[PDB]
Amino acid sequence: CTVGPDYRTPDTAAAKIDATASKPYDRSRFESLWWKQFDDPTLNQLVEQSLSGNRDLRVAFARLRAARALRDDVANDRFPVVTSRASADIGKGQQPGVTEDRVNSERYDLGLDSAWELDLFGRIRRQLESSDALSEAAEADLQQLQVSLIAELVDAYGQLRGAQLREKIALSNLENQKESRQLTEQLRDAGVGAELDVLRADARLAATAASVPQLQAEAERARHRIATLLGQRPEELTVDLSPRDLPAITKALPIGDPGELLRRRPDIRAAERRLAASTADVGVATADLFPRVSLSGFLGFTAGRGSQIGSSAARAWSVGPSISWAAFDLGSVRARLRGAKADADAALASYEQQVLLALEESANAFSDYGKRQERLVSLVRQSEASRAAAQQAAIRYREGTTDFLVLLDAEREQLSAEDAQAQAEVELYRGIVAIYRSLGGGWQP
Amino acid sequence: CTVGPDYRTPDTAAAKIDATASKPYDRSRFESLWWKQFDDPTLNQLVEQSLSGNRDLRVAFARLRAARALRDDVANDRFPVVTSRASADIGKGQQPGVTEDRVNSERYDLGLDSAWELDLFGRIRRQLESSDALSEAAEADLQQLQVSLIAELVDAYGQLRGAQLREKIALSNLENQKESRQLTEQLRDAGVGAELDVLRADARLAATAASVPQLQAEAERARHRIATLLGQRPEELTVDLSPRDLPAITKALPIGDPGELLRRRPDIRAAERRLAASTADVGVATADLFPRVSLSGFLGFTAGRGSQIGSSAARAWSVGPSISWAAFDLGSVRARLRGAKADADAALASYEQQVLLALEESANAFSDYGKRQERLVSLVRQSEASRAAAQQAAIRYREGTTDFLVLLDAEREQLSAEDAQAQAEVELYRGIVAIYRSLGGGWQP
Amino acid sequence: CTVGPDYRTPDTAAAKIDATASKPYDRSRFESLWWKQFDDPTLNQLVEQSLSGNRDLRVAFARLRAARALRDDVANDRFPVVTSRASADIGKGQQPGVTEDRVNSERYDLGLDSAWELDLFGRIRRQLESSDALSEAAEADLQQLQVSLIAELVDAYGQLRGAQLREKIALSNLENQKESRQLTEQLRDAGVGAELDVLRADARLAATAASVPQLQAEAERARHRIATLLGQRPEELTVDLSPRDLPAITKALPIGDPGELLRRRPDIRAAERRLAASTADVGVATADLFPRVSLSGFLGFTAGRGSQIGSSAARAWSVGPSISWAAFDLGSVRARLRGAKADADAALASYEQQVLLALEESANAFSDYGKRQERLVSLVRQSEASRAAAQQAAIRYREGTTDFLVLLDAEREQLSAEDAQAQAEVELYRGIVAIYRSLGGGWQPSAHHHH
Ligand SMILES: CCCCCCCCO[C@@H]1O[C@H](CO)[C@@H](O)[C@H](O)[C@H]1O
Ligand SMILES: CCCCCCCCO[C@@H]1O[C@H](CO)[C@@H](O)[C@H](O)[C@H]1O
Ligand SMILES: CCCCCCCCO[C@@H]1O[C@H](CO)[C@@H](O)[C@H](O)[C@H]1O
Ligand SMILES: [Cl-]
Ligand code: NA
Repeated sequence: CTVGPDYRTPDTAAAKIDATASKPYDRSRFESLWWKQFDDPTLNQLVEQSLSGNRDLRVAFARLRAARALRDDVANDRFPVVTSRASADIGKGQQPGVTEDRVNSERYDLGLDSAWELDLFGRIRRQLESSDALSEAAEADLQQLQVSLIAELVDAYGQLRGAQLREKIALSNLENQKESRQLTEQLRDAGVGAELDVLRADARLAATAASVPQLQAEAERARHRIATLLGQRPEELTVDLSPRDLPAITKALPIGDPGELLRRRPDIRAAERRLAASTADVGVATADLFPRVSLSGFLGFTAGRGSQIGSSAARAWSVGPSISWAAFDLGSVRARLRGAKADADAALASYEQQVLLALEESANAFSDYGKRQERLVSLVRQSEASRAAAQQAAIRYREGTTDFLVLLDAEREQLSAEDAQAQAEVELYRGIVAIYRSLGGGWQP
Repeated sequence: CTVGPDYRTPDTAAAKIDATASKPYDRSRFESLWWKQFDDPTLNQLVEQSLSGNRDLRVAFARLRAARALRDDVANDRFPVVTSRASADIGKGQQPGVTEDRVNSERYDLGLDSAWELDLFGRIRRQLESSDALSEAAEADLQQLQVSLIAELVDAYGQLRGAQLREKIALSNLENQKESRQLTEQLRDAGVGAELDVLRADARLAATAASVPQLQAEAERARHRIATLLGQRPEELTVDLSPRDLPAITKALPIGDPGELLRRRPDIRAAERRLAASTADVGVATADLFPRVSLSGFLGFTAGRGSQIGSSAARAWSVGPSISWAAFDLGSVRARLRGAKADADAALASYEQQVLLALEESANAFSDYGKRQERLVSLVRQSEASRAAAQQAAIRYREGTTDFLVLLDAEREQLSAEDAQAQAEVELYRGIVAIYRSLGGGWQP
Repeated sequence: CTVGPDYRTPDTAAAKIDATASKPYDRSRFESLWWKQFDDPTLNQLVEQSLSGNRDLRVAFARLRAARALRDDVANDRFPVVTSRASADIGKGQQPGVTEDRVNSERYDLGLDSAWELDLFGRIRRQLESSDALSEAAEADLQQLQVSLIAELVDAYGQLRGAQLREKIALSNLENQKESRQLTEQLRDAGVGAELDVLRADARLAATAASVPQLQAEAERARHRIATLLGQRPEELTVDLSPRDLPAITKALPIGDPGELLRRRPDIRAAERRLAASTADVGVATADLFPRVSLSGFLGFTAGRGSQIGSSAARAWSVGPSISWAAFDLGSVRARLRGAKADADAALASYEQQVLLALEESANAFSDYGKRQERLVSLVRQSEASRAAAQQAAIRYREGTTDFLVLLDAEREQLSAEDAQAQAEVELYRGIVAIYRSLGGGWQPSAHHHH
């Protein structure tokens, strides 16, 4: 008898994402070490350091150890608990029933105490089933944290490279705008120009120069996130983060069969294990509806005179079988069973919410990424056309055939176009991170 | 007797919102089913389905069931607790007081055990007062969750419509700009234009084209959000969410008396019930300064020989009145009572914080909504003037009385004004959501 | 004897912020009342009201009271627990090993019951040590809340002044825009202008006018945050928030020595205290490897007849010494010890995480502050050049020597540059707030002899 419900994993349908039978994706294989596809040795080294150094990941390993330990304690309860004891009871007073004289009472005991719950309705088995499930939930929390940390770290490296790239674009445009300002001064100083042109050229220059330390500020915050993610102090970063291009993936993304994502994601597995544990805890409570059968025991020495402890004349053994049942207090037991039942329903609903959220995340990740590819195509044209316009406009302002606002406006748009394209490239990179995060890549899978 | 403080609900003054005596608002009625004023049957359907499907709401129902179960367990402690038992003590050794010969010894017992706490100072009455209040707190948490879920979902629908409206504005402006690009080519080719016009028109068209998939991406995210809020997978959502106009409310908003808002909001009642519970708990702890009167009992059979259990010559009864009092351990009792007073002071301050947060949310929503109405008036005027500007610039550019930049800039401003007016209409719809969430609209009794 | 590990504070190296040996910072002093340097008596009153009224600070202080009361209860376990009792056992049945007759049975007891765990391996001393350290983690949680709340309140005052500043600038740019609209109309009606000029000037006015109620909305939301942070209802604010300038500190920033920052941060002390409690808890579990020794007792009266209770004839006493040891259940004691040790690893690891997060907030605050100063320099220039361009473009438009677009564009850049400058001024103010928050400003570390 192991009473209560026997847990079965819910019959959860595979994820279905149609968007993935398309050019951008390769369903034939899944890459577990998904970040290496960027081909960036600096990134690969950040990730390896993270996995040895991160303090959140280290808390999660410790919690996994703690959970195993809880389990190990509970598993002993299937066996008699045999402890040691030496005690005495000594006093003087009446002894009602026997005498109204005040007489000396002495008693000495030395030996083994035994306590055993016979697990006839599986109360104890259910407890262990529960702790086993909680131990596996802790393993899966640890794996999720790994998935989460790697995505966060790869993502922050993206933001660093982005700030760097945008800084480079700001300073490149700042030189075009300085050339323009210098031309407005030259034409003004040769008597064929205007202060108005110079003032507008100064203002635009100053706007562009203002963007530079803001972008450097962002890059620094990203260096500092990266250091914390690595388990390192900000000034102690080992890995060199001097600018390099934003990484890129050429090939179609190896995403495997999107219908395996719910099986691969550890957060799903962790919530499924919590549901398993909770379901076993209904069994624990269900056992209290039935009688409890216990078996106490003593083996050693009992004596009225302390001097005899240890001798054959004081040998003693005792056995204490006991059956308890709640009887008229079954109402209380039923209340606790309803408690355990409500908690298992909370756990199932919570499991289902995790599934739903996981499907929401992957549906977003794939929807975003398709759309971000399309957007980038339009941004690349915008940048090419902008540049060509700003070049033509600079020529014509020099030659006297267009007003300064034509060159100013064309310069503003070139900056705006180039910067927007960079941001869109960063988004694509981060969209890749989001896809692999939502698929549960990076724990070993 | 019932020791400790008698709980009284704090005398919290009514919310006062002076800005509600304006024209935007109707204080003569409150609509509970506040979203139905949008007259959007698709919205109505979404809300009804989320009330049966949402999984966070299912979790809260189950938490309520858990709390009622704790309360039911406590309620039985008012009465003698009567369990059943069959035990035996079997052994061989000395029997101190009686003999030093190692003898066989047997005791059998079978019957009913009684444990009764007389509760003369109302310790148990107070325990039940606390558990009852907490069941009510769990019921209020459930209702605050409905309020928050319905606001979240109405708001997401708004965002979905917003992105659909903005995609529509972007595509409409994309056509105007495509007509402009074709005009620059045509005039260039006919010999009265310039490559510099065409390049610039190419860049702006691409910029507008680029916005379209970003808007579409956002529409897809809001759709996936709605699906999870309904308790559905993204691909199972059957509700037809193809574009419709952003809903609007043309009559003054029925907001009722804003002095009722603190009584309506379930968050406030949940924090009030937690306060009532912690106050009962002070009662529990205060009761331990006084003696505890109890009464134990046995009714059944007691025998020296297993043979006799069940027979008349083994009938036994037993009664154990007991009075205990902490005496020199009152330091420990006083320490717990201080603990309980501190907890009740936390719960009081936390209730006041919730009140002040509710008034803040409420003050923001009204202040926001008034300003978003005024702001929209100016944006409507901006959009009108801009369309007329763009219209005229296009006539003037075709005719040869203005330069391409004038037309380019007027089209930029048209898009920018139109898009901004759209975002402001979306803000207004969300302003209405914020108002009703802040008044505690939309929960079931 | 006290068993298990003896806690030593980690040897945590000092923070090193190279960037702070610079002209913007004065490392010779630290002001713990860091907001007073803005020399803004309105702000100073907000802060004092907040400290009297804020409800979250009351919650945290009440949690600290409860933690100390818990610690006081655990402290009593080092001594005999002596309770009092009056009782009886009355019945009818057999009495095994005595008679098989159903006899009447009566018994009365009255006196003191005593229970004592003799704390020979320090189980109870370690419990008290854990519970004291958790007390301390609660004083420090409260102190970290106060640092956070002060920073949040000062930051919100800044946003409020920001929003008032930007509304002033929008309104001022609106007046220039209206003068320009008037001119497009005159030039039109005098046969030397264009309807297209009037139309674009109207679109621009409406755009600028649109921004005003949004800035007012922002300012209202800041007033309302301020009120909740003071423990006040939104319409009952006691401090007048009518527009004033965003405060400034011209003096170089008194930041002390950056290698003192980890000692000044209460969030660090809290996490360190939880690590100390958790290490004590290893001790608690270690003590269960060893025997437990107890002494029970009774002193009072025992009798078979009720009337005799209280008299000499019925005096009574007993003593009940005891020693147990887990023996064959040692594997359980060991599982719990492995568990306690795992929890201590977890705590050391959170303590270190908190240190790293504290160094990241500090690095970011100093980094941002420096960059924000540089940026403001360029934005001040933008504003100066834009204002002058717009003045000139107006002269030129009036002359018949530009399309209106030259003026319209110069007026947008003037508003856009001034507004950006005001935003950057707000961001510098908020950067100051982020520096002080990261350094653990806003509480008194020297109080209570530190510990
Ligand atoms: C009237 C005299 C009776 C004589 C009885 C002798 C009791 C011996 O006494 C016992 O001796 C043992 C070693 O032999 C010890 O281990 C015991 O602890 C001790 O109490
Ligand atoms: C077991 C014998 C019964 C002893 C009962 C003594 C009754 C105690 O009496 C109570 O003691 C408290 C002292 O802290 C006070 O707060 C109460 O006001 C007082 O009435
Ligand atoms: C660990 C021993 C606990 C001592 C109780 C101290 C009670 C008050 O604690 C004080 O609260 C203030 C805010 O209310 C903080 O500014 C102080 O730094 C803090 O010590
Ligand atoms: Cl982190
Ligand atoms: Na009960």
